[PDB]
Formats: sequence, structure tokens, C-alpha cells
Amino acid sequence: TMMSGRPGRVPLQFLPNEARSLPPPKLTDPRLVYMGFLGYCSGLIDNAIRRRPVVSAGLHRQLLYVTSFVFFGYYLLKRQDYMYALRDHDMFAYVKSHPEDFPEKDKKTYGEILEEFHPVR
Amino acid sequence: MLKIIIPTTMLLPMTWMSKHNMIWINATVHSLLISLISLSLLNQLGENSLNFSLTFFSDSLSAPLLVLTTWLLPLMLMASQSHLSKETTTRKKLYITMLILLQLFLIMTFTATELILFYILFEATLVPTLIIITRWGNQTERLNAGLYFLFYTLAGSLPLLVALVYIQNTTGSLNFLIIHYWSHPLSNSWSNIFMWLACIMAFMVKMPLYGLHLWLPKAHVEAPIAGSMVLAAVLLKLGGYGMMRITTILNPLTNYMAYPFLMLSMWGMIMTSSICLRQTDLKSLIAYSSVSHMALVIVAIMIQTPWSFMGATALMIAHGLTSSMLFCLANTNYERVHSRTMILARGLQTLLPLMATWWLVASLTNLALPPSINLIGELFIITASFSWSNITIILMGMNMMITALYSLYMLITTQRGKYTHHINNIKPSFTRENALMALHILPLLLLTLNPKMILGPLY
Amino acid sequence: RLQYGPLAFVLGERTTRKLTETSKVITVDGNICSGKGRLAREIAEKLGLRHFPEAGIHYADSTTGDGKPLDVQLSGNCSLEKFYDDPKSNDGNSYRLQSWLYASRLLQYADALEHLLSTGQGVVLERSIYSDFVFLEAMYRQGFIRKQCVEHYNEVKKVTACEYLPPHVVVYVDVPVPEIQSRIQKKGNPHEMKITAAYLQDIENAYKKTFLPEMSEKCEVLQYSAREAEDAEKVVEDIEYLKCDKGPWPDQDDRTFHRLRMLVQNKLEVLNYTTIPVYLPEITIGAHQSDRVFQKFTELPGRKYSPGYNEDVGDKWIWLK
Amino acid sequence: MPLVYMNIIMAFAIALAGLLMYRSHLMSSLLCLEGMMLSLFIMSTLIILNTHFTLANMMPIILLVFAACEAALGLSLLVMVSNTYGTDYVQNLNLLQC
Amino acid sequence: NVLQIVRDHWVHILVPVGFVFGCYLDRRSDEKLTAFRNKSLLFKRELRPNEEVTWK
Amino acid sequence: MNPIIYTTLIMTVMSGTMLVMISSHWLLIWIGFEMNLLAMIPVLMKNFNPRATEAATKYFLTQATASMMLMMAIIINLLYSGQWTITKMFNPVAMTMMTMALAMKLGLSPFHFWVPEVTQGISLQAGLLLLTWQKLAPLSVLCQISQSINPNLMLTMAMLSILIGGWGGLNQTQLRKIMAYSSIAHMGWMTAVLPYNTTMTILNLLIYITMTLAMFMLLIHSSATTTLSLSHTWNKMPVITSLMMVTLLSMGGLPPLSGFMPKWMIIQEMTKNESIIMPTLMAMTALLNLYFYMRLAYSSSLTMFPSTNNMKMKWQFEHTKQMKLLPTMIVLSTLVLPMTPALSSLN
Amino acid sequence: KFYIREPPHGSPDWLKVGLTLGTSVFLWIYLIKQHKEDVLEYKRRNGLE
Ligand SMILES: CCCCCCCCCCCCCCCCCC(=O)OC[C@H](COP(=O)([O-])OCC(O)COP(=O)([O-])OC[C@@H](COC(=O)CCCCCCCCCCCCCCCCC)OC(=O)CCCCCCCCCCCCCCCCC)OC(=O)CCCCCCCCCCCCCCCCC
Ligand SMILES: CCCCCCCCCCCCCCCCC[C@@H](O)O[C@H](CO[C@H](O)CCCCCCCCCCCCCCC)COP(=O)(O)OCC[N+](C)(C)C
Ligand SMILES: CCCCCCCCCCCCCCCCCC(=O)OC[C@H](COP(=O)(O)OCCN)OC(=O)CCCCCCCCCCCCCCCCC
Ligand SMILES: Nc1ncnc2c1ncn2[C@@H]1O[C@H](COP(=O)(O)OP(=O)(O)O)[C@@H](O)[C@H]1O
Repeated sequence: TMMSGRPGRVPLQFLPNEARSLPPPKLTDPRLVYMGFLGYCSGLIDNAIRRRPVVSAGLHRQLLYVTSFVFFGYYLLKRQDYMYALRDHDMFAYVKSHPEDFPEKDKKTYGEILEEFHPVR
Repeated sequence: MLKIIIPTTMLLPMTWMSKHNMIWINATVHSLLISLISLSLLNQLGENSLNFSLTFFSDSLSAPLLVLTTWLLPLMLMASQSHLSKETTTRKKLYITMLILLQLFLIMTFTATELILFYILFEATLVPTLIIITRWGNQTERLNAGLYFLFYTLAGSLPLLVALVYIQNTTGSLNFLIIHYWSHPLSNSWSNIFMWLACIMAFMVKMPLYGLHLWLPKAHVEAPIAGSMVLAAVLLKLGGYGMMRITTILNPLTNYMAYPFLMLSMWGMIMTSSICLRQTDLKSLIAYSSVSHMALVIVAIMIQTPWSFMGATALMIAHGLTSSMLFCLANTNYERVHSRTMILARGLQTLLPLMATWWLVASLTNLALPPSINLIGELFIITASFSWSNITIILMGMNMMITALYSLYMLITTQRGKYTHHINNIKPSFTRENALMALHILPLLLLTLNPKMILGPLY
Repeated sequence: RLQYGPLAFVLGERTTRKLTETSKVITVDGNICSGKGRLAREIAEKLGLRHFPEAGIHYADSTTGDGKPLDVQLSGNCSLEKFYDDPKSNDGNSYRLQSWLYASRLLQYADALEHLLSTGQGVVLERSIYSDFVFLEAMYRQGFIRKQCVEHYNEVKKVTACEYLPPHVVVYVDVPVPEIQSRIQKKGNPHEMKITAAYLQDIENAYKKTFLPEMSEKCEVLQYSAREAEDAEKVVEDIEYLKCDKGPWPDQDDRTFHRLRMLVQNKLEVLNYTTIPVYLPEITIGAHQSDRVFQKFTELPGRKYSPGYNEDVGDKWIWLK
Repeated sequence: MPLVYMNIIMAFAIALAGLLMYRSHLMSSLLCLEGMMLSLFIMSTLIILNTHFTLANMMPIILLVFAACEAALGLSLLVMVSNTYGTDYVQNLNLLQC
Repeated sequence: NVLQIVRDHWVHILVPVGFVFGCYLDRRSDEKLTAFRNKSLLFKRELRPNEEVTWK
Repeated sequence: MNPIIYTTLIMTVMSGTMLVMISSHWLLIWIGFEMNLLAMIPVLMKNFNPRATEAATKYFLTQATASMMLMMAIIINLLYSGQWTITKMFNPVAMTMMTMALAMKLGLSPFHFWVPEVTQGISLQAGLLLLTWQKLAPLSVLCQISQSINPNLMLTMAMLSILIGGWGGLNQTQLRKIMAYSSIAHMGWMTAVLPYNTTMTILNLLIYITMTLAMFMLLIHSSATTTLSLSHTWNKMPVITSLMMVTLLSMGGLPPLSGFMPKWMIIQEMTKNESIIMPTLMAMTALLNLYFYMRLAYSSSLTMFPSTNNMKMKWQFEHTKQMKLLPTMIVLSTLVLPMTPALSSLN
Repeated sequence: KFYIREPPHGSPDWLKVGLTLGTSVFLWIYLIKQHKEDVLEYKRRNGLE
């Protein structure tokens, strides 16, 4: 477990307060559109299994499918973005606080670097 | 690439929402329009690739393959509408959906800029093909053919997935541009040998290599006509494209690891041509000819010179077109007499003249007849192999002689002689079949007219 | 609630509460061309119970969609007239008819049990799945069907009828075979005029030797002759004064009734084992014919979708349903 | 560790080996299963009493409670098997195969 | 009538509008990669008096 | 069984699992295991027949032995540390005992035979609940105690589970035994990734649970418990067979379906830890699972088997009970590959 | 009338239809409000607007 037991972590909290400082996902997010597509597919499959007209029947039910998927997808995307931002924050903090473990290296040009040549023949 | 990708994902709902008798018309018209749109990818640069976005890019190697796929879809639609007359509307739409999904996956495969996305898409291409084969095949052996095809491909490709994730962990990226610019030599070690083996073996199984090719006759003979067309024209070119893409990071280990594969390719090219000489099934003959041509392509990619890559690209395009046309001709014959035996139907020149002309032109393109792009690619590969060594000319000459022998043997057996007396249901050739043959053959001649469009980035 | 289920059960709907001690299952039985149908009509109308005529072919057609019978090619694929004309067919018509009739009787018994458990009103059936086997034995002893067909019938009957409650009253009408043949000749229908005397005798032997001895142990059995069956007043009086507490119905409880009602209200679970993968040439249908006939059935007018979602039969508000 | 702990752990091991090696009767294996919990109870109370973990003295009683719950479950399954077959032999539990 | 023609031939706009939407999304993807616009050493130049960006 | 008693037994099973997953005390975790088993036995014996009774007996014996070993491990750990909190275990012997007990509870090889035996013995609803929930709990305990897991023992049992599941599923014709061997193989994959990334373990658990729920609910909808019984479903409701086919393709790990995501992520994570031989063997061995999934797909949807004559009456009648969340489980088990980076949210 | 028995879904369950539409509308308006508040809080915390 990498980020389990992280200091200051409140248990059973889907989205902490520190996540409010990150940019929320746009409503036209391609991931949100894909979640809505999944909801629409679920509605179509529901109509197919219940032997209703797949495309025409149950418009309210299909709309509820799409809406529920979009809602949960928006919150899931918020949590995913928060976790990735937290990972980057921790990585940068560790790199900064361990300079002897992460030292800068002198940059040499390819005019100085000697690379062996392997002819293709 | 979205201007081409989205119209396919719109072909899907159009197919599912069109009327029962209009599905073929709508699909054919809009597939032809999408092919015309995709013709704009041929305008490539001399320095680098066309980098549309972070996810998709096009090159002088990807563009002809994409154009070939987009052109191949409507021909498959024509053949499928030929052999699926009594099907239900839902199953017709499902077959069209499988073809559309396959085309979409192939487009995204050829334009994918990362190796892992390329792996995902080129493995996703298996599901529609397996469904098509094992569902709309005519004979019992379709199930075994599908099992062989699927398991050969997957047993080849899983070590490729492991190698790709390992390479990402080691180098930081699987992006093709980054791995090309940041490439480092591969030292002679067991670990590097097995990484090279994983990648090359995946794509060799896809090619297929000699000794790893039984699934090809199994699937090609037992698949429906559209499945046979897509399997030979495009799905065999994923291996060559992948090998021409991965070999950037496999040097200088390709100088020493290519010997067994080169020997297998050359000797199995000879052996599969000889097998073509003694085939009692027409589809099997076409499949083994495909095996020989792809073995020549493997030789080109393994010798890995700028003259070999151009020949490999030209031969891949030419073989795709020619093999698709041959499968279509054999399928028309099968739809006549309901049997794949070559010697069952004879005198087809005196019974169907214009189909005899189509057979003649297809056979002349199958063998390297100048100035066809088939001969252009084969001659470039032979010249590169000659620079590699001077007995490859002996092997290539033997292969060319046997190729001409079996091509003209097929032509003379099917078309010449006297007709079978008791076969009296050979109706005159349809306008649809004639148009299918014309659309197969004319672009090949136009490509012969303009050959720099299919010679790859090394041109 | 709004539909029977575990929620209704925990809410408090109880079959014992619903019953009124007049909720009885009465099955009238007899040989071919008896007065059993008229006797069942009279008993049902005098006792105020619901009458269920004999479940022949197209009973499921009568209970589903519109009540009109469907095509024989789509519902049953068997012919009683063809069985009479050529009993020893080479296409398995005899056993196809027998198995289809058993399935129809199973469906009718499930419907009757559902009606009794949901309304409390008794039901009078013109025949049951417990009396159906007599025609199977009559066919078998006459060489009309095969031992494999008999074994498949026995397997299906076991796994299906083992789950239901036997009738309260079994009323058998005994008529001699010469009288049966005289009535058949008087009726004048040619196909049943082709019935032989041995076939009629086998049915009576199966009734006398197996069905009646088997039903006697379970509950009361009433036997009447032609004259006795003609006077239904005495039959109803005899039924009304039957004392019996040895049947499984007194042993049934609310939970057992709940399980039985959940079973009988599900018509696909009733017919679950009527189609088991036993490949007899009589009853097995090939893939191509199965696909074609299924396509035709789906092309039937009110059969493409669920009952509430068929626009071509005048169903509206589909987009909000 | 003293030899008393060794003896209790050996008793648990013996009772475990007995359960894993059936002979004919399910009741005998149920008795072997009951003995394992007796050894667990003895070991736990010996450990707790020696370390003066005062609040842990209630754990062995809960152990006994769930022990006899398991014993009740085993007895119920045994009576169902015996009703089905006439004997509590484990050889009759062979309808299901791997 | 005219209604039936639209009722049946309305699927013929799906692929064209998909092509239009694909071109639009290609423009959207291109406009996110403008961090080296008029900054490459090869193609760097001074803007004309009546232009804001070198390309779009 | 009264519906109130059945729902209270389900509530008690869930209460035992939740007690295991919320407790910080080894005694309370053991109590949760005991409560789960006690309320789970009658669920297995709900539909009374000799097969159900035998399955319940075997399940009870296996789980009782595992609980005895688990409590012995707890006591041995307490002896050398005096600690009741569930953390890294302080004694290697106690850790080995706990690992073997939890592997036996899960069904990891060589403790697997009871899984096909019980799954065949019990009905479809019982098998669904068994597989899903009874894998849910011990995996939680293992994830909590992962940092003391012996990698050699865990990976050995995982690879054995993968191989044995593949071979058993190859041989079986019964759908419940096929599902049991599939469960064994998936548990092998999960426990193989466990000593490296509990997040990947949880991801594989979620995807496996979704696919298993979809498959079991499809089987309940079709009322088919054998291969030939499933071969008749194309003639009554062909949509269910197609959905089952795509679900089977997903469970085999074929891209671009949901079943490829756990295998892909696990292979990547194990490669990050310089493991190549194990990922390659695990990837190659799953082709057996794919083969018998494909064999099942041939019989049900890709080909048309012969049917019977009462199927016409079955046509005339309509399915009454509605499966809850079946379309959602079918969609989530096939079309969530583009949503892979949500495992960070799962973290 | 076509069916011999009144179908269970003969007429729309208006209670279920109204609840479905209301739930969809409520979820959409709640999502819009949540997104607006999230954008405002992000701007306020980062000192953008
Ligand atoms: C649309 C493209 C989708 C691509 C994939 C995307 C993901 C999946 C889609 C979601 C699920 C869709 C519904 C599934 C069930 C469909 C059932 C059916 O009959 O459907 C017919 C139905 C119309 O018929 P109907 O009158 O309602 O009822 C007739 C009966 O159903 C007649 O039924 P029947 O009784 O005749 O049933 C028999 C039939 C029953 O067969 C089926 O029901 C087939 C479909 C179900 C199988 C599984 C579907 C996929 C589920 C997810 C799995 C992964 C998918 C991706 C896989 C990739 C790799 C392969 O079985 C067979 O024929 C058996 C032989 C074949 C078996 C072997 C082949 C199996 C292939 C499995 C994979 C298929 C992938 C694509 C599926 C596309 C489905 C439309 O049409 C559709 O459902 C079309 C799709 C919805 C279109 C919406 C259009 C909206 C308006 C235009 C929008 C334009 C774009 C918007 C943007 C703005 C533009 C301006
Ligand atoms: C103050 C007043 C307002 C309070 C507001 C409420 C505060 C939050 C309340 C949360 C609900 C109450 C508790 C209910 C149970 C909590 C469940 C959840 O919230 O907890 C989080 C858990 O969240 C879930 O894990 C994320 C669900 C993600 C679902 C998708 C998984 C990703 C699948 C990848 C493919 C995606 C496909 C697309 C899916 C549709 C983190 O809890 P944590 O204590 O730390 O977990 C410990 C175990 N760990 C550490 C190993 C994780
Ligand atoms: C957090 C909630 C989880 C789900 C809880 C409820 C589960 C049981 C109920 C759903 C059963 C299957 C759906 C189809 C039902 C068909 C029968 C019918 O007519 O249903 C009508 C119903 C709308 O009824 P209504 O009461 O208005 O619903 C809103 C709440 N009052 O129509 C519907 O309900 C159809 C739309 C359902 C929504 C899709 C399913 C939930 C998806 C939530 C988003 C997350 C997706 C991933 C889920 C797993 C991970 C969390
Ligand atoms: N299981 C069966 N097998 C063959 N024929 C049957 C079966 N059950 C009923 N029949 C036929 O259906 C008809 C039932 O009517 P019947 O018993 O003569 O009473 P009624 O004279 O009142 O119509 C008979 O002609 C009988 O031959």
C-alpha cells in the first residue's frame, strides 16, 4: 500500500478539503462523455433484455441511466485527479528533500559523447 | 485523424438506423466517401511524419495502409451482400457492424503513436475477425480455424506485451518518436536476446513466418469472403508494419539474430510455392501464395536496408490488392458451383469471357510482371538481398520461377480446357462481380503509374 | 406489493387467510368420448367453481397473446387427426403430440393452482397431468411410440409434476368399451372412428390398474357409471359430504403456499424441464428449422416485443413505458 | 518458552492432524475439531494469565462461545447427512466431484 | 410524401456531420499544441503588421 | 425458508464480512469470520437436497479448519508480541499459519477442490454469493497483512491456482464447475499481484466481481446449469447468448474489453519489480481459460444447436422476474477499458 | 383490445415516470450547481478571480 496511511488522511473520505484547490473537471470532459455513453449503452441493453423496442422505449429510463452515470463519473474523475495530484506532490517533495539521492548531472553534447557505430551491411 | 475516425463511428449508427433494404447501399456509399476523404493522407513530408496530436500520427508507411483499408471496406461490403442474401436484417447489420469495427480498429492501429496503444488496437482486431470467421463461415472447420488463428496470435503477442511494459519501465516512454530519438544500442546479452525474441516473434506470428503459418490456410480457407479479403490484404500487414516500427530499438542485435528468420523465410518461400504447385483447393493455393509473398517481405525487413524497406512497402500494398482480387474471383466461382475444388469447374473461359480476362490480369499481377508494383517491390527486395549476399539471387530466382508456374497452372486449370459437362448452372457474370474486379484491378495499375506513393518513408 | 412476491408475503398476504374451505381441486377423468366434460361443467356450475376444459393443443395459445389459436407449425407441430389416421408414423407425430399435450396439461394445472391460491375459488379440470400417462401407456402397448419416448416422458413427468399438490377430488366416469365405440360411431367423426378397440382398452386398463389405485392413497376417489354421471345432483351432494384429512393440503402451511405460488405464477419456470437436452428423433428439431420457425413466430403480429410494447397491435405510450 | 507451551502446541498439532485424517465417521472428526479449540483455549489463557493482560481474560470465553456455535453447526450438518444416508460415514459424501 | 423521404433518408447526414465534427476536433487538438508557435529556430520570424499568430 | 429468515441470514453474512473489514482486533476479525460462516451454511442449504447438504458439509469442514488455523496463528503471534492489533505479524511461523488459513478460505491451490465441489453442489444464487462475498473478506485481511506475506509462498500458491484453474476449466462441462475453476484462476492472479500492489489486488477483485455477477445473472436468466441446457437459449432469447458471449470474451482477457485491464495492470506492476518470468508464465497460462471460454461461446451463441418442440410454448411465454443491475454489470464488464486511470481513485 | 389478458405494462406507471424524470432533473441541476461551486472555490483558493 503506497498512499494508504498517508499523514493527515481522514478515513472513509471520498474527497477531502484539500482537493477543492484543484481544477474541477469540465462538464464537456471526454471522460464524462464516455461515462454518459456507458449509461446509454446500459439503457439500450436493458431495453434489449426486457424485449422492449431498444431505441424508442423507456426514454425516461434511458435518461436516468445517462444522468446517473454522468453524476458518478464526475465525482470519480474528481477523486482520480486529486489522487494523481497528491502523488505528484509527494514525489516532488521527496525529490526536493533528498538532493543527494537526486543530484543534477553535467550535460555533455553529442560532440563530446562517444557512441559506437554499428554498420548495417 | 479524427476527421477519418469519427465517420466510421458514424457508419455504425447509420447502419443500425437505415431501412432493411438500404443497408448495403448506405454502407457502400459512405465507405467510398470515407476512402476518398482518407486519400488526403498521401500528402506526406520528406523530413518527418504528420503529427496530428499527442495520440495519432501518419507517415509514408501508414498512409498507403490506411488508404488500402478504407478502400477495402466497400469491396468487402459488395462481396458480403453477394453471399448474405437470405440473412435476417439484424444479422446483416451485425455483419456490417463487425466490418466497421474492424476498419476502425485497423485505422487506429496504423495511426497509433505509442507502442502500447498500438498493441491494444492490433490485439483488438482479433475479436471482430474471430466472430466473423466462426459465425459466418460455411463449413465445420471454421471453429478449428478460429481457435488456431486466435491462439497463434495471442501466444505470439503476450510476450510482446510483457516486453513493451518492461521497455516503458526501463526507458520512460513507449512513444515512437521518443524511442526513435533516444534509441541506444542493444548489447549482446541473453536478456536483450529474449526481448528481441519477444517483439520479433509476436510480429513474425502475425506475418506469418514459415513454421508458424498453419493458422493462415486454416482461417483464410474457412473464413467468409469478406473475412478472407481482410485477412490477406490488411491483417497480414500489421506484422510488417510492426517489425518496421519496433526494429528501431533492436539494433545492433538484428545483425546476428536475423539469421534463423532469414533462412526460414527464404526456404519456406520456396516450400510454400512448391506447395502451391500441388494444391487441390483454390483458396489454399491463394493462401500459400500469400505466405510466400509475406516471407519475401520478412526477408526485406530482416535485411533492413533503405532499398529493402521500400520494396517491403510496395510488395505489401501490391499483395493486399492482388490477394483480395484472387479471393473474390475464387469466391465467385464457389458461389457458382458450391465447391472449392479447383478441377471441378473448367472451361470457364468459354463459359464466362470477361471473368477469364479478370483471372488473367489477376494472375499476371500475382507473378512479378513489369512494371507492376508487385514487380517493383519484389525487384527492390531482390536487389537488397543481392547486396546482402549473392546466393539469395539463386533462391529468389527459384521462387520467381515457381511463382509463375503455379499462377499459370491455376489460370489454365480454372479457365482453359473444356467445360465440365454436367455443370449447367453457371449463370452469366453479374455487374456487381465485374465492378468488384474492376475496382480491385484499376487502382493497382494507377499505383503502377505513380509508384512513389507506396515506397514508404525511405523513399 | 402490486405483484405477489416476498415483499407481499412479509407484508402479510397469506393463502390460508385467503382460503374459504371450499377451495378444492376436482379432476374429472374417463375414457375417450365419455360424459366427463358435461359432468365437469355441471359440478363446476353447481359448486360455483371455475371450469377448466381439457387442455388440448393450442391451450397456451388461448392463454397468451390473443385467445385465438396459432398455426400448427408454430404451436404444437402435431396433429390428433394425423395420429388417428397413421398412428405408426415415421416422423414421431404420436410422441410429439403426447409430449406437447403433457406440457399443455402441466401449464393448465399451474394456471389452476395459481387461480386457486390467488382467489380462493375452487377449480374443476377436465383432466390433469396425473391422468395423462394413460394415453402414453396406450400408445406404448399398441406399438405407436417407443421405449425411449416412454422413458423421456417419465423423466420429464418426474422432474415437473413432483413439485405440485394433488387434486382434492378425483371423479372417474366408468364407461364400457363397447359403449365407447357405440358413442364414437354415433358421433361420426372419421378420425376417431378409426380408433381401434385395443387402444380404448389400454386406456381403461391404465385407469383401472394404475391411476385409480394411485389416487386412492393420496385422497378421495369417486367412481360413477354413465347413469350416475348423468345425474350430477347426487355427484355434487357426494362431493359436499366428503370427509378427508389425509391429504397434503392440510399439511401445507403459509411458507409452503408462498413457495408454491411463486412457482406457479412463473410460467417459464413451470415449463423449465419440458425442454431438456434429450435428443429423441421424435421431438428434436434441427438448427435451420428452429431458426426459421422462431423467425416466423417473432413475425407473428403481437409477438415481437413484450405485451405492453407492441405498436402494431395498438399499443401507445411506448416511449414512456 | 517453557515446556508447557510446547505441550499445548503439540496437542493442537495432534488434534489438527487428526481432523485432516478421516477414518470413517464424521462425528470422530467433529470431536477432533472440538479438541483443537480446547487446545487454543488452554494456550490463550496460559499466555494471558502469565502476562497479566487483565482485559484479555474475556477472550477465552468468547472463544468457547464460537467453539460451541461451530459444534452446533457440525451436529446439524451431521444429522442431515445421517438422515440422508443412514450413517455418518464420510464416504457417502461423494456425489460432488472435483 | 416529403415526410417519408426525410423519415428514411435522414441517416445520410451522419457520416458528413461526423466528418465536420472530426475536423473541428482536429482544430481543437491543434490549438493545444501552440507552445512553440513562431519559436522554432528554423521558422522564427517577425510578425506582419496585420497578423497575431503565424498559424492556427 | 421464510423470506424474513433468508434476508436476516444474508444480513448476518454481510455483517460478518463488514466486521472483518472494519475491525482492528484479531479477535473481532475471527468473530466476523465465524459469524459469516455460521450464517452462510443455511444459505448453501436453502434448496434442500443431498447435493446441497454435501456441499454445505464440505464448506463447513474447510472453513472450520481454516478458522482453527487462523486462531492458532493469532495466538502464536500474541505470544511473541503481546499485540492484538492487525498489523505486520511478528512471528514468521504465525504468518505462515495465517497465510495458509486465508489461502484455504479463499480456495487458493492446493486448497481448491472444495470450490468446484461446493459450487456444483449449490444453486446459482448461492454460488454467486459464495464466490463474490467469500472472496471479498479474506482478501481484505490479506491486503491488511500484506507487508509480512512471504513472497515465495504467496506466488507459489498463486501460480498453482492459475494452472489448476486453467486445467480444471478445460476439462469441465458443468457451468458451475467452470465458474468455480475460473474463480480459482482469478484468485491466483489477484494473490500473485498481492505482495506488490494491494491496489492492483483490489482492482482485479472489482473487475472479477463485476464479470462474475454478470455471468451468474445471465445463467440465472437463462436457467441453464449445463452446456447443453445453455445450447437451447439461442432459440428462446438470442440476446442473452450474445451478451454472454461478449462477457466470456471479456473474462478471457481479450482487448479492448474490461477483462484485459486487470491482467495488463498486474503485468505492468510485477514488471516494475523486476519480475518477468512470473508475468510471462501467468499471461501464457490464461490461454487455457480463454480456450474453455471460447468452447462455451461456440456452443451457446456462435453456433446453433438443435432444439426441442416445447420451446414453442416457451416462445409464447415471457420472462417475469427482472434481474437488478444486470445491464449495468454487462456494460461494466466489457466497456470500461478507457476508464483505466480510475485505479488512482481506487487507491 | 388485442391481448386476452391485460398486460402488466398496459399503461405507463405514472408515479415511476414522474419519479424518474424528477430524479434526472434533480441530479442534473445538482451537478451544475456543484460544478459552479467547485470552479468558484478553486478560483478563490488559487487567487485567480
Ligand atoms: C451502434 C454501434 C455500437 C458499437 C458498439 C458499442 C457498444 C455496444 C452498444 C450498446 C448496446 C446496444 C444494444 C445491444 C442490443 C441490441 C439488440 C437489437 O436487436 O438492436 C437492434 C436495434 C433496433 O432493433 P429493435 O427494433 O429495437 O429490436 C429488434 C430486436 O432486437 C431483434 O432482436 P433479435 O431477436 O433478432 O435478436 C437476435 C440477435 C441479437 O443480437 C444482438 O442483440 C446483438 C447486440 C447485442 C450483443 C452485445 C452488444 C455489445 C455489448 C457490449 C460489449 C462490447 C461491445 C464492443 C465490442 C468490440 C469488439 C467486438 O442475435 C443474433 O443475431 C445472433 C447471431 C450473432 C451472434 C454473434 C455476434 C455477436 C456480436 C457481439 C458484439 C457486437 C458489438 C456491436 C453491437 C452493436 C449492437 C447494436 O438497434 C440498435 O439497438 C442500434 C443501436 C443503437 C442506435 C442508437 C441511434 C440513435 C440515433 C442516432 C445517433 C447518432 C450519433 C449521436 C451523436 C449525434 C449525431 C448528430
Ligand atoms: C461534514 C459533513 C459532510 C461530510 C461529507 C461526507 C464525507 C465522505 C463520506 C463518504 C461516504 C461515507 C462512508 C461510506 C463508505 C466510504 C467509501 C469511500 O468513500 O471511501 C473511499 C474509497 O473510495 C473508493 O475506493 C473509490 C471507488 C472507485 C470506484 C471505481 C474503481 C476504479 C475502477 C477502474 C475502472 C473504472 C471504470 C469506470 C467505473 C464506472 C476511501 O476510504 P478509505 O478509508 O481510505 O479506504 C480504505 C481502503 N483502501 C485504503 C485500501 C482504499
Ligand atoms: C447508487 C445507486 C445504485 C443503484 C440503486 C438502485 C438499484 C436497483 C434499481 C435499478 C434496477 C435496474 C435498472 C432498470 C429498472 C427497470 C424497471 C423500471 O421501470 O425502473 C424505473 C427506474 C426509475 O424509478 P425511480 O424510482 O424514479 O428511480 C429514481 C429513484 N427514485 O429506472 C431506473 O432506475 C433506471 C436507471 C437506473 C440507474 C442506473 C443504475 C445505477 C448507476 C449508478 C451510477 C454508477 C454506475 C456504476 C455502478 C457500480 C459502481 C458504483
Ligand atoms: N394424451 C393424449 N394422447 C392422444 N390423444 C388424446 C390425449 N388426450 C386427449 N386426447 C384426445 O382428445 C380428445 C378428448 O376428448 P374426449 O376424451 O373424447 O372427451 P369428449 O368426448 O367430451 O370430447 C379425444 O379424442 C382423445 O383421443
